Amino acid sequence: SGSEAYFDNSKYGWKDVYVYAYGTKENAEWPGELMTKEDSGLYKASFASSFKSEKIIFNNGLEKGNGKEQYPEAAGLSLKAGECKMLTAEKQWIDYGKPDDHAYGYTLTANNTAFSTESLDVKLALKNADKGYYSVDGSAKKEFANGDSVKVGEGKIGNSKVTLTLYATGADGVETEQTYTFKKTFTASKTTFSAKSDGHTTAPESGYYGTNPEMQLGKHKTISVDGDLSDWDSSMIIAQGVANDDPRVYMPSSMHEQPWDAYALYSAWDDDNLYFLLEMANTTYITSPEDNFAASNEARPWRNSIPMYLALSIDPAKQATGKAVGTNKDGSVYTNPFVWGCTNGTAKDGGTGFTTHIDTLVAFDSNNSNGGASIFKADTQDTDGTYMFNYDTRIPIGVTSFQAQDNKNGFKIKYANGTKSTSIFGINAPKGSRVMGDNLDMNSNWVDFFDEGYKNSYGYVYEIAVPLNTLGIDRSYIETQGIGAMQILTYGTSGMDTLPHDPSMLDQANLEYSYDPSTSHEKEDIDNITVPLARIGALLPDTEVNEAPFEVNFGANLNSGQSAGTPITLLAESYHATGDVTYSFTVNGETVTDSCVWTPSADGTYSIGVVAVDANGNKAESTKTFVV
Ligand SMILES: [Ca+2]
Ligand SMILES: [Ca+2]
Ligand SMILES: [Ca+2]
Ligand SMILES: [Ca+2]
Repeated sequence: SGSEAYFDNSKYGWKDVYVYAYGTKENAEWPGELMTKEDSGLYKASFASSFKSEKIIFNNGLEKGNGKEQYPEAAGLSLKAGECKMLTAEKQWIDYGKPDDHAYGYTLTANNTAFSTESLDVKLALKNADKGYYSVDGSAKKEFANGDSVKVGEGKIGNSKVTLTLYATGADGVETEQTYTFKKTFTASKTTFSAKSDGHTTAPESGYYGTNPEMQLGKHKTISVDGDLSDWDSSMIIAQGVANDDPRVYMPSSMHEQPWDAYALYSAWDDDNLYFLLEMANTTYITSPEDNFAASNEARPWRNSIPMYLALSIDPAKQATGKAVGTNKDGSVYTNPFVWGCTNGTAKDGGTGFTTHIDTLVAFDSNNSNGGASIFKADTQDTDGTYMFNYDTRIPIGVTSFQAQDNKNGFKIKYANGTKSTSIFGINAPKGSRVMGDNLDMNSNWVDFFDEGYKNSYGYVYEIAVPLNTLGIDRSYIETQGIGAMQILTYGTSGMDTLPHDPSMLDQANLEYSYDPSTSHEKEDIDNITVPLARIGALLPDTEVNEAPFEVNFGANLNSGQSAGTPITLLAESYHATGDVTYSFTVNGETVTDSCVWTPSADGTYSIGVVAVDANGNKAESTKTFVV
């Protein structure tokens, strides 16, 4: 009955260990209640079954300015009724058997840990027993004792799961098992590129992010601005983002808020229009369905009128900071820090500025009801050589009336539910656990949400046509000189998400919104774009292109440690190859079409490998250890 928390105090050295529980209930006023030092040396605390969902903070009880220590420093660690966990000397929150008197094998690495090394050394331990057994990827049971280790992932191909079951028997004779899952990740290098002349100071984000992936610069094609996506395909994506990286996810409990989650930007052009498709995701259905509003079509972006922006670079030399300029009826010049800000209903601070070069701002709104929608040009130079967006020359694209959807000067916009991508990658960690930077870490808990129940109707799409004559260009300019684009999303003023993604969208994501500390400050702060725009039509002249090399991801389908006579499938996949790839598998250097089966007869430690050669003689090799 209830739950248990254990604390390893061997490194902290606190004289008294306190535990503070908050969630379904609060055990006591901070610093909390005193944990019990056991014979194990561990400190233990127990919570009744009413404490159904809690977060745990360990501290030494002393006050600020008198030697206060605590862990974690911010949110607590998750503990639900029925669970039993321990904070290790290495500060890992790990399962520790169950809250009973049985024996259990456990790992000193947290369950479901991802890793990109060739193996993860997991230490094993026993609760209420002194001998156990383990099986890895269904291997024969093997003895183990406290301190022993298992090379999780060793010998395996990358991007694969590992299953590890620990068996234990206590003094009550109950045999128990604990099954653990780990993922070995593999990340191929991607061809990236950047040009100094655009004034960018932050590299384009990679991993799951990508700017102009595979040198996709959009495609020449007439697009039908309806709500239908049959005229687009993946090859036209110019900026790939990720799902569930919008600011709200970094708050302790902000999944009730409407998402602003940009997933992907596509572009095309003909002789009349520049075209865009924009994908937005809504993974609340999967992450937090208890939040009814957010995990519903009530969170569709056109529910209200929210500003959106396509920022373009037409003349590449011009650098517009976002500042805006205009003239009164009496001729006097005025300036604003952004084209829109505290404007009409919006009484909120915030905005997005630009270090990367832009000179044009397509300023529209999320339900296409703002009659003031405009295309601004930075056509007026400031004293510092920067350019300012001009109210006096703005091209109006707004509707005359919301019901007519009759935008001026040729601007077309249609929005709808839907999803063009067939995969929706994003981190699916428990609410409140998100950490700054985890969108750049390949060992975060990444999932394809289509494998967790995502549906096409969950997401949202916008299809947009901007007439070339409203940008001062033609098709030939796009295809020989090229331009840059970025989609910005807001929640009223400040940016929230961009494609290409910019880190200033999340540099303050965990700070508190001034009007409601449960929601993110990113709604109201000042963003500053420093990544490269996505190119359309052609590359900037001084572009340095980093070509990813031809490489291979190789390994076994079962973890090292199988039994003799077990068939072991060796697998290989290649990346960035030219034409036909020829694989050549070996065991101890002895050769054994993209895979092959190897049955070892005798025990021992083997070297498995593959050499891969493509049609231009490019070679890639991998060699790994497999033990039986
Ligand atoms: Ca269409
Ligand atoms: Ca996003
Ligand atoms: Ca920010
Ligand atoms: Ca912001």
